[PDB]
Amino acid sequence: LLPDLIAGAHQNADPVVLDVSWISLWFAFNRSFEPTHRNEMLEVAPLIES
Amino acid sequence: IKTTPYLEGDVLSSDSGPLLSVFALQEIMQKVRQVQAD
Amino acid sequence: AMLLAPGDVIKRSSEELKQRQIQINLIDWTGRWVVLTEEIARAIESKYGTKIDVYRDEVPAQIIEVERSLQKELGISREGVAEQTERLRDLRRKEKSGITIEGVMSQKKLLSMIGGVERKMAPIGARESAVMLVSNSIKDVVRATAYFTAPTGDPHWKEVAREASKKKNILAYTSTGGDVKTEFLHLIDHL
Amino acid sequence: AMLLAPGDVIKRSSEELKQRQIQINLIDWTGRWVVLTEEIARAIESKYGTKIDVYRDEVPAQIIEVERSLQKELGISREGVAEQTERLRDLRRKEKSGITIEGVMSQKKLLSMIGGVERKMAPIGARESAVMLVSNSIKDVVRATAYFTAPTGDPHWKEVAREASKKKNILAYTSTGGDVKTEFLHLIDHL
Repeated sequence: LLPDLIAGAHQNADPVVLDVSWISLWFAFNRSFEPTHRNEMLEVAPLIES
Repeated sequence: IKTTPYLEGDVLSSDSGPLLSVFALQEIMQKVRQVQAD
Repeated sequence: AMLLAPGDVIKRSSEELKQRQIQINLIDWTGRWVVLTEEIARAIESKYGTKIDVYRDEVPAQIIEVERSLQKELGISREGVAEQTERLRDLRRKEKSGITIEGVMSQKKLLSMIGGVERKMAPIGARESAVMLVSNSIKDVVRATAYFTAPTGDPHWKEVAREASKKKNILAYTSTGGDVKTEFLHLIDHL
Repeated sequence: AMLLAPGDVIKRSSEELKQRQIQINLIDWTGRWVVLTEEIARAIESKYGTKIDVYRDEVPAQIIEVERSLQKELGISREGVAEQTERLRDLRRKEKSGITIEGVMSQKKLLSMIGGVERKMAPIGARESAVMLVSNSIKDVVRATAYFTAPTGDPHWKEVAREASKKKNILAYTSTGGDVKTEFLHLIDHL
């Protein structure tokens, strides 16, 4: 990915870009993330994968 | 466990809001919709 | 640095806002004394920043008679004292040819009577505060960079709060305890 | 440096002990004048260490009127004199609209009237005396390092003397002639 990004011409992979604001960086630096709940479908991943 | 209060216009609130699994899909779909907006 | 606040807060703190030179934009919703001569009034206005009127033979009024002590304190020239006492003699003759005069002669009496408090001894900056305008209008909601909220309410404050929270990058401050005016003044000082 | 003494001795010398800043622990066995303004009282208290009250329109009382001579002696500013004479004018008007005032104007009159004696001109040490406490309690007999005796008696002094003489290393002083208070003061000075 990184050499592809440096080159500029994407190949076999395409990232997606999300857009944020200036104050969001400061507010993210102060707010943590606490995993209160796990994903409900985490138990049944192999079946849907297959 | 509850989040620290955040300001809703002029009133404080602490509701968790939508699940992170649901918020992500909406953002990705909105970006894609912006791709074929033209 | 433009701030939005409830109208009652600015209504209650208009005096402090004027003293700190921030211009006020607000939308509503529903005897003095005079100096004998213009020179003394000009000198006292220069010293304390207090506007003073001049006696012009209008009506029976109350006259302030600056005394030798304040004459020396204010650095008044000899000609000023001479013209003051000449006007005093004229008043004596006028009231003898048949108005109250007070000979204030302490600094504290003059301060507690009328005028603004004396100046503190700190270095003088280019500007007192970093903020220019605090307003309560929806016409300049895009003008603002931050806003302040309080449990007090205005008939137009809810719509303004909604229209200001929609800004992508805006600073938000809220007061929950203590005195609203003190918190607002501290914020306007530190902002 | 803690001393034990008969209760009557400390009772008679409490004034000197307070003046020399030794704290007193004792067990028993069975119109003033005011200054026109707070600034003059504060200045005189700073100069002489004498607490002075302030006149507050209470009752017909006796007023001290500091005069130009003491105004110059105490280094009082012009504003202090101005406010003093303003309050004087207010008192004149009050008693004319139908209290005794004294214009003390010599230093010795003020000293002999009220207040503490002026200060001597010696270098100021860190502490006036090397002793901290003189007491008459059995509760702190182990606290003491020395004790003083006199022919005078207390109902509890015999037991305290017995309990203090039992100390292995304690300094003992006794007075037999002259004045008890003078001997005690000389001891407390030289100890």
